[PDB]
Amino acid sequence: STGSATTTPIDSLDDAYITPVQIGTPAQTLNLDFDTGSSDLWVFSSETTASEVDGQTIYTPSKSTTAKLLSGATWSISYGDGSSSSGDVYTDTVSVGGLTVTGQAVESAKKVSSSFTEDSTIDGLLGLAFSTLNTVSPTQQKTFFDNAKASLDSPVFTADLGYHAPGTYNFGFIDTTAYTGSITYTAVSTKQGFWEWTSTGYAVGSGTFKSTSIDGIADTGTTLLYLPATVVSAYWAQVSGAKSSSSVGGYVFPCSATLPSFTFGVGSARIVIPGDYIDFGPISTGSSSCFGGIQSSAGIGINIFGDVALKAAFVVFNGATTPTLGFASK
Repeated sequence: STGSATTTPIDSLDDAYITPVQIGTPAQTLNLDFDTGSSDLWVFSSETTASEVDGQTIYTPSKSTTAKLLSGATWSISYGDGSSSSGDVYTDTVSVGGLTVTGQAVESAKKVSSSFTEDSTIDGLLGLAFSTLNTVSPTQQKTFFDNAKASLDSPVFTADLGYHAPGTYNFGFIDTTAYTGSITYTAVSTKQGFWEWTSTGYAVGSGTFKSTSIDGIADTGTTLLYLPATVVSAYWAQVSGAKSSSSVGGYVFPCSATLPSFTFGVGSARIVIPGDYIDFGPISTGSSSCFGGIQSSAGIGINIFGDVALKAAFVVFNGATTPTLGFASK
């Protein structure tokens, strides 16, 4: 089997992407944030505290003939941005882009933090990291991808995120028309539960490539590119007027400046992030100070190849017995 679903930016900055997912019988369609940096499929629901729901579409398990309480099971998650959610669990039929999993754990939110309430466009998350990070207790649950794997034509999914435009998540096949050149594959460590890999270096604009190992995660659920402070400083030093602002919480630059591209290494291959992808617009409405799309990872504890980086590539998440990551230009 295979599946193919379009993913769409939630706003004009590409802050996140939503993908429609069918849950239950008859189908209830929710728009979920596909997140290769976590491993829980959770949704706003009829059980979510009413005051914490503001415009989201909710899953109502009582209206699904295929929903079953996963008795005794609870979940609770916190994300890198300080947001969180928790609740109980149902199993139900879940389909993404034509690909159906029966018995998928659907984690129903009883509580969500303010960031989720305030984002009316995101009805929940669909985790695509390794199932070892799943938070369901007492019995850890498998991700949608892990459940689908044995039925898929090939044990892979791909992320083809758009710049200020829709893109695609495919399951079970590699669309050879969706990228240019070849796909370069690189080793993954699953020791932390992430799609963790090592970039071979970077270049700023037309500058010489610096060969240096950068360990990080491929995370579709993070907006920006977070790299070591040395790398990030070298980038912003090439932007007139750029500075790190502790009041704003990162590097800002005058909206009159031209942004250089940023290249990262995948083995001997190179992915070029165009300068425009690094512009996240005014820090506040009407400001001439713009927020940068490359920021320091210092104090996160991990480097994160988020959407800024991934949307510059066609990315293969290979869940074979020995997992790997593939990157192609497009």
